Amino acid sequence: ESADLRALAKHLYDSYIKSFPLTKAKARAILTGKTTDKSPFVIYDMNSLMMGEDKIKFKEVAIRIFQGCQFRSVEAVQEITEYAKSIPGFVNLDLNDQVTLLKYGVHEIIYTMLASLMNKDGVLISEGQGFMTREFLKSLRKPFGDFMEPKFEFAVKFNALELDDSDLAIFIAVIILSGDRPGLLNVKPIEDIQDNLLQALELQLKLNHPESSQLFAKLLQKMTDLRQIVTEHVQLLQVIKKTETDMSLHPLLQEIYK
Ligand SMILES: CN(CCOc1ccc(C[C@@H]2SC(=O)NC2=O)cc1)c1ccccn1
Ligand SMILES: CCCCCCCC/C=C/CCCCCCCC(=O)O
Repeated sequence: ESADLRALAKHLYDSYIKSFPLTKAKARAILTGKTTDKSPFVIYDMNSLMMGEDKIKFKEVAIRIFQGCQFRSVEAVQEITEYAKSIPGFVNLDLNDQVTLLKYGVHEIIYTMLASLMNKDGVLISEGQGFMTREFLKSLRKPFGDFMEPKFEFAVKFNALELDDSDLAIFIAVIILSGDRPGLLNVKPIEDIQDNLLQALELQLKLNHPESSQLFAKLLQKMTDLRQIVTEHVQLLQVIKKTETDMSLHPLLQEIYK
């Protein structure tokens, strides 16, 4: 019954709000000019970068920026982990599979929600207090200058779908519930959950976006864009492990990366 699916949608939305302090609706109001939120400080060069610390509370610069993304992904992983536990049935699955769904789901989710913080020209940072331009990121030196560009490219295409947070909450849950992750022990109870999430997503997109033809199909097709984003990024991490042997990846992050 649709009623059961609407209640699942409400539930997931509610946990989403509770686990992610910076929603897309807040990101959007910061990026456009609404009076509900306050304007960010903009970092577009190395000198405004240094003024960013005397205003916002935040070793060559490209490295230090990179340590900033590191720290933020660790935080996102913590938030995603908190959100996963709220998805009905997730905590009743085998503990090894729970680790496995998170291990592979977490980055596809990060890049999905990172799109919420992006327009074609840059990305919100520091809980929306800052805005780091796309071009300042693309001008970083040799290995670092091109770690964000693919994420911007995805976000521009993904943001065209015009999903709002109640859409994303269900979509994020579908991602984490992927029974095709390598090494899963009991694929079948995972798929039963994902099939219920997919029904909830489908209904949600139909009621929330009644005029957007086949949005459901186009949203799932976006799942291959995420997969390729993850693969390019880990090959880029393997370059930096060797060219800066003096730099430390956060242990939560290197465990996710196998
Ligand atoms: C560009 N931003 C926003 C965060 O944007 C992100 C970019 C990449 C990732 C994936 C990380 S990157 C890494 O080192 N390993 C991962 O899993 C996660 C977030 C900055 C920049 C400076 C300070 C704070 N925020
Ligand atoms: C969901 C995608 C994960 C990345 C969100 C983007 C965060 C930008 C950089 C943040 C610096 C990390 C310190 C805490 C600030 C949270 C930032 C934010 O959510 O805007």
